[PDB]
Amino acid sequence: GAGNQPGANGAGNQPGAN
Amino acid sequence: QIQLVQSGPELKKPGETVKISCKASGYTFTNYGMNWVKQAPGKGLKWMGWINSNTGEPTYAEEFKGRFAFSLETSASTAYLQINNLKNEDTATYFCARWANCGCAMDYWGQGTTVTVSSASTKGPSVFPLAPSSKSTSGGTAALGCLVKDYFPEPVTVSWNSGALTSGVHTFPAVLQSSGLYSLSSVVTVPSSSLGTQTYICNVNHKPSNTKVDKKVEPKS
Amino acid sequence: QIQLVQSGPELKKPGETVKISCKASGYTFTNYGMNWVKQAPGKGLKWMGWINSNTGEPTYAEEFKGRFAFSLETSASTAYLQINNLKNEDTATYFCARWANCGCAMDYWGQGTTVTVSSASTKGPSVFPLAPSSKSTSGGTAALGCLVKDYFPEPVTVSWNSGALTSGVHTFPAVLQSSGLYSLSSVVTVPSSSLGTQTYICNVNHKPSNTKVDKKVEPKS
Amino acid sequence: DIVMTQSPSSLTVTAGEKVSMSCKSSQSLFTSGKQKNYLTWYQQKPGQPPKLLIYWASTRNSGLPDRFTGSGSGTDFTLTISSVQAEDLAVYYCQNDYSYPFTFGSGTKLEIKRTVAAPSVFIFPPSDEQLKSGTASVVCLLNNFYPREAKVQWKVDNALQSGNSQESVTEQDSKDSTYSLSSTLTLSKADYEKHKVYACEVTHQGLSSPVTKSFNRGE
Amino acid sequence: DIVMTQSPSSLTVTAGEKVSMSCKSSQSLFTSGKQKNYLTWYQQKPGQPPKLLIYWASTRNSGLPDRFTGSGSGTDFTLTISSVQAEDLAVYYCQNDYSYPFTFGSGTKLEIKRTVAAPSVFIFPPSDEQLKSGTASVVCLLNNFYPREAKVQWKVDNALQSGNSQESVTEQDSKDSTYSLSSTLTLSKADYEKHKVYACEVTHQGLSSPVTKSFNRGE
Repeated sequence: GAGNQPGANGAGNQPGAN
Repeated sequence: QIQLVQSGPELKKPGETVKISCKASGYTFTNYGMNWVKQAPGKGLKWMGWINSNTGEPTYAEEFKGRFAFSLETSASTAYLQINNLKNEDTATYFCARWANCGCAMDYWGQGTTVTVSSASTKGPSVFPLAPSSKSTSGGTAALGCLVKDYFPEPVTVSWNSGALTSGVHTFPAVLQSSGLYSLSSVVTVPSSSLGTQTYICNVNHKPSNTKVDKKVEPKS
Repeated sequence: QIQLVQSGPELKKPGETVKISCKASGYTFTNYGMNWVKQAPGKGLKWMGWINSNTGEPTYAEEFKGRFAFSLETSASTAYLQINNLKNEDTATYFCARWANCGCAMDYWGQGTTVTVSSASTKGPSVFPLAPSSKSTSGGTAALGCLVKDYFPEPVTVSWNSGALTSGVHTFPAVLQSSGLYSLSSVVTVPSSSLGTQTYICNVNHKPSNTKVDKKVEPKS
Repeated sequence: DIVMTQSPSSLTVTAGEKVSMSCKSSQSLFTSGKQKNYLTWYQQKPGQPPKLLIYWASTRNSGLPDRFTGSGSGTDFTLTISSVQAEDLAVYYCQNDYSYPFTFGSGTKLEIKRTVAAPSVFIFPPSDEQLKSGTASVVCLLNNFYPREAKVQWKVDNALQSGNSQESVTEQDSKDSTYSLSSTLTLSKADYEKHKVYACEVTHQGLSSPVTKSFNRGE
Repeated sequence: DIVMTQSPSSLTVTAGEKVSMSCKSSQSLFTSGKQKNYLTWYQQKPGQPPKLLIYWASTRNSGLPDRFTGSGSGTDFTLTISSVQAEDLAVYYCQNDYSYPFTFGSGTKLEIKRTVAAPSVFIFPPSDEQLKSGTASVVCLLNNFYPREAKVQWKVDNALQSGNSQESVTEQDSKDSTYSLSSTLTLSKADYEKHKVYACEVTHQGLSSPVTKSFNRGE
């Protein structure tokens, strides 16, 4: 449930784990 | 349920501060972020920004950096919009809308808080009954109504018999008269034989002036 | 290309505001987030935070909440770092660095913006030629140079023959003299037979004082 | 940042016709990872917040009838209603949900055309509670007519006014796609008591000859 | 949150030796889902931004020669250069990339030791443009020597100074691993005109007996 990240879930906009 | 219930309307003089609440209920509050959307009167939708309900940190669009503030009370499931140093540009209707489970649309929306910025101060409305039709109409449809004259600012809430009578009602758009104030009329069509022995109450609520008026519209020819 | 090009150096009095730009080019800007790294003079690296180029959301480390701001202009592929209420702690070199395609390292880096916080104001540099005299050793060893005295703050950019002459150049670290100002010297070794009939221009640039000086270093004997 | 150019401005259709409306974005909204477009269609029925219709450019929302269908990919997108009902009149907004800022479009307004309906006309005497004040206003009411265009002339002692008149026209009805109009004539109490005819004359598409409803002051 | 304790601070090696350096984290950096360590090694050559060397604790970057190798797992990690070259002198930083905040280490500085190089000595008269001002400063230059330690004494009329002198020493060179030094003697114009010898005396490991370069004022 990724409602607190909108938009395109890029890898370079979502670092670490995860 | 899943309801975003938003605060009441505000009239504020320019340069002041307004703070709108959006109380959420029915979902895990810290898992869906909160959007704010401005709608100017008669105009389209404008995305103001979004606050992360998990980290607390806001994200504003470029037209809203600096004077606008997003905040949260997670312990009461409530989002806040604070507009500092009010201008006449800021007179609008403001919506909160939570980001959907996908993170790709705005799932649920508040009802909207209307904020009017004006140097003028509040005038209560005058409620006068529109007397059921003296002249006999061809069929048995008899029109009656209620008139809400000389108020400021928008909005007013009119209903009939505390919300019982709903069909046949036309609440009209408030037209702006030359005094600077607003005037409005609400008409309802009923059967002719039901006039007399069945009361008709017109319920007007003006929220910036604390004016709740109930008015019996009784026939007179 | 794939280049992060960052703004020029800044001198600011304490308590003021500085805003550094980082213009990205050569890749889809909205798919890689932007990091900011502070490096104090002579010290190590410190991770300040990162802004999500896709959602707009900044993330600051605990040592940088409150005075520091990350922002974006997506239509020009530029990230901004704004430091408000400058202190002498804030005198550093600041880097922007995009998160790599994995999301596990910082791929590409800006050149670095040096920000000096000081109550003093700018002094332009004095550029004096270090004479290619008759001190030439065995055969074609001849030293010449350029002296950059009495300036504040760091940095200065010196080059030789507008960037043509590159090898044999030692630009020295600026040593701080007792007057409070900096002085620096840049020497280049050339062949002795090439002194005369081949001109040597020393190109000094001090960006906080708007001082671009070209200086012919001509042999004296 | 992304411009959501939506088209047309307004569009007027008979109930049952097929309706297409376009939303074109200045960048692609296709991700290549999830293999779907981040575009959303919303409905704002008048006096309400926007209602979510379609997410992921094609997937209709939980509850929505099947006549609303979204197509298109990358740049050009299209919302289609296959048979418009009388309650579908609203404004339709597309939203970029691909990248910050999550911008909206200008919106397409949907208006219904129907057959001619002549207005039913009612005239109202001013209330005595208003007559306790210095002003007195008389209203005329046109109920359930099509089209919007209508002509109201007030006649006091068979002499037609030019000031004092305000019309207000309702939104188009969610059940029968008609309009309603209120013309209000605002006088002083003294100039109201000087005359006694107080007529309202209506010219409309549905009326073969114009229609006067009147009350002379008193019973 | 995570503390990146890096070791040693500096280490000095001959060109061609094998070099190991340690980075130890206060929490584990292994994810257990994607089955890889989130640790990164960066190189900061002097005067430059950091260059990415190794991500995922072992994967070298696109372009990097194979002598840089990263090992370790979970808590203890290790960067290894198998044959240091003269351009590898830099400061090497490890970074936590597992969880916020993505903290760095204190860095390991890598310095080259080489054979003895004696300095070449150059003396410069003060420029006439400077002599139009109130100050006059003479510089002495030591070029391309090893080791760093060198002794410069100024002798004006065979009388050795104690103030007025500033040395500046360059970074170690990426081609030949040597150093350069500039000693600057700053006088007033009047104290410059009172004397005429202006000598520079250099003591260094590469010189069997010390070396004086001089110019007498005028000639």
